[PDB]
Amino acid sequence: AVAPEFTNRNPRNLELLSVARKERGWRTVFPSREFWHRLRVIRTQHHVEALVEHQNGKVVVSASTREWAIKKHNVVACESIGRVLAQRCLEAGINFMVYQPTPWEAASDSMKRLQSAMTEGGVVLREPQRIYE
Amino acid sequence: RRTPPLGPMPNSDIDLSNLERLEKYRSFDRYRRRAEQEAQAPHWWRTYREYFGRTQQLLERKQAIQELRANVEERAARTASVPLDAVRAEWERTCGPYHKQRLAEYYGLYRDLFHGATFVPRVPLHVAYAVGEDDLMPVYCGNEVTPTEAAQAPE
Amino acid sequence: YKTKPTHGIGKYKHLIKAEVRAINLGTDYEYGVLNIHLT
Amino acid sequence: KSGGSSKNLGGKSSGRRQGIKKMEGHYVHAGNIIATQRHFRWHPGAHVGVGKNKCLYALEEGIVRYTKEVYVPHPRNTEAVDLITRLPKGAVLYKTFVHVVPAKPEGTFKLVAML
Amino acid sequence: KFTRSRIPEKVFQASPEDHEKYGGDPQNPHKLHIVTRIKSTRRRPYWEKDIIKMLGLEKAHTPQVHKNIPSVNAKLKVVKHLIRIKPLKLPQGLPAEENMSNTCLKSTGELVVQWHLKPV
Amino acid sequence: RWDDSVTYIFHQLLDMREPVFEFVRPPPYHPKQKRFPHRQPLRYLDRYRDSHEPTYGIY
RNA sequence: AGAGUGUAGCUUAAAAGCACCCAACUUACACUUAGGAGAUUCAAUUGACGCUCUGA
RNA sequence: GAUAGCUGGUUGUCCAAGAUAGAAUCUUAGUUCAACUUUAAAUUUGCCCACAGAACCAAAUCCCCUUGUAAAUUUAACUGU
Ligand SMILES: [Mg+2]
Ligand SMILES: [Mg+2]
Ligand SMILES: [Mg+2]
Ligand SMILES: [Mg+2]
Ligand SMILES: [Mg+2]
Ligand SMILES: [Mg+2]
Ligand SMILES: [Mg+2]
Repeated sequence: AVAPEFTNRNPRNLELLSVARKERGWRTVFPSREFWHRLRVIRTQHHVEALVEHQNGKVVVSASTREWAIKKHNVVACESIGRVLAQRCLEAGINFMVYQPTPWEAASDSMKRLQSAMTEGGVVLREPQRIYE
Repeated sequence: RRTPPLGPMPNSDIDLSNLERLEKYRSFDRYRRRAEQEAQAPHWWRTYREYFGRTQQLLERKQAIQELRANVEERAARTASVPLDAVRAEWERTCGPYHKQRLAEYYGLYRDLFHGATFVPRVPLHVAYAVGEDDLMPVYCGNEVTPTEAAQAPE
Repeated sequence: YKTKPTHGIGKYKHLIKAEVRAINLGTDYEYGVLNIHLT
Repeated sequence: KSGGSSKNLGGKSSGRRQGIKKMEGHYVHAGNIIATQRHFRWHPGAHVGVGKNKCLYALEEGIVRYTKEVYVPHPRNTEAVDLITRLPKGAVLYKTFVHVVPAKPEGTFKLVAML
Repeated sequence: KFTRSRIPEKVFQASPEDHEKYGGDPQNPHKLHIVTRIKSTRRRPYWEKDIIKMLGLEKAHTPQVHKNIPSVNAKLKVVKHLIRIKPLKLPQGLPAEENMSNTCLKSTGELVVQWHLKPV
Repeated sequence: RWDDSVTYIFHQLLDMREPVFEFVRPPPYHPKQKRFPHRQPLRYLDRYRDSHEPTYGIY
């Protein structure tokens, strides 16, 4: 009572199984497309944004100050956005991301506190390699 | 052999002799935003997306709440509390569906379950498996629940 | 390419005027390079 | 005859053979060289590696495809950053990339045994 | 360098004057041509010789029919300066199973099915 | 995901041999074996053997 | 006083992005780090109030 | 009967296929490889192919399905250019 070959269509299956092929190219171009869940952090005037896009460009989880919710109650806002994003990615299933900021941006205190909060929430930013063979 | 261009080529409407009178990019974030906006365009030749492609009262209340929170000062900005239960309640009561629809589209629920015809969830939902009196295992949109914990009907 | 309709899609040399000495016209309605010493 | 006989020697080099090896629409395998040439001609795109001679080589079994995407190099290249900053507002480089549309999947869930 | 001579699009564009001069018409055009080589293959490039060999025109002054399609159209245009083209208009119906032994080509393209040997 | 409760259910309230999978990858390419590799190393013949063990015809 | 405009300096989504400024690197301008600021003049498109042309 | 990149010649009938990018060489009057050509055989794609695809400092060219066709790859030979 079983088919000769199984067929799964869940796009997240291969993404979490550490087998989904990445974009090995894009070496000379920045940022690199070799990832599974890129964590893009946008900093604008009066507001801050932190997205978690996909290779195809579909936003899965994100948090913004314009959410008529977190706006109530600027490193504090960045830390709050990071904590909310970590909690949402945890309760949604995401647990691995890749952050590729710029040197002048990586050497900032805001990004340092953001990474600290993300690590405290329980989310690693390394993304294990793709198992071959 | 030389053929004419079908559509307007890029960098053609700003190729004036007064290049010094222009803005001239002095940073990299602006150039990155411009490149992103350009990539987010249909284009008539090619692209990477070819083969792999009531309110007034609420606004016034929000403004008053923001003004009150700003005047309450807090002094700990120079490093604050910022609770999470209130934020979670607001998200579940306000724009919960906004993110639930995105999650469903990313997981392929509307195109697979309903075979298209996307919608927005109106009334919220809460489900949590009972591993005894406590603790309880919550079933959030996309949580990793084990078959063992799901050995009984949830609440 | 040259024959393809996408010719000159990456022409950026003309967008940069690569390379002030004694350049004071003064003929028409123009003022040469000025200097203001803040004593 | 002096000073103009054949002092301008040295010009005796053969062809280096540097061009396209797999045009668009060809079924290229993983590991075949797509093209070899000096100076970054076709920048790396999706599923396209780069060796030491600024060449290209397919990484996955698929059909080669070329497009025109925006150029945003790494901040390491100070020359590229300077050239970009030297451009006006509405300015785009639009370089020639290389893509490899994959055909076969990475694997299949086959039936092992019935226990 | 003598490259492969190409032809633009403005050449093959029948005008009302051309239609009035000849007998052809745009609406409901013919379906087959009457190819007949009237020039030798020598003194011509090698690609033209290959095209002539593919079209099957070894013996000059011999009739031949080919499909009136863009591919065959270009194949003919490639050697247009070495072949005679004429339409194959059938006054009566196409050659049926009974009209296959008594046939004739006749000049000016007129395939007759009741080919006899008697005067009118 | 997989767990022991799945096996318990299968063997209790299903009564049928549960299936097992492994996600097999496609086989290697290996182009047409040339008669004279010329510039290929000694490992060329190793890519077309079944399998390593000493196989002898008839003697 | 007849007519016109009506989200901060700019953009139509009607509460956002640019734009702006003090502190540090900057001889100096800048890229940056850390901070600051802002609109719907009112009635359930409708009439009146900042401003624009008419010896007023 | 020395050798000799060299002059000369190398015996009857008829049929068929049958013209070469270049490199090395104490080398350009000679030799090898490559390329052209011949024989027997196993394989299937060989050519003009259509949208398109192929760069910052003019005739053009490469891949190219339907379409004309029947030609092409390899194996084993070896003289000839
Ligand atoms: Mg030279
Ligand atoms: Mg002798
Ligand atoms: Mg000699
Ligand atoms: Mg002699
Ligand atoms: Mg004799
Ligand atoms: Mg002969
Ligand atoms: Mg020597």
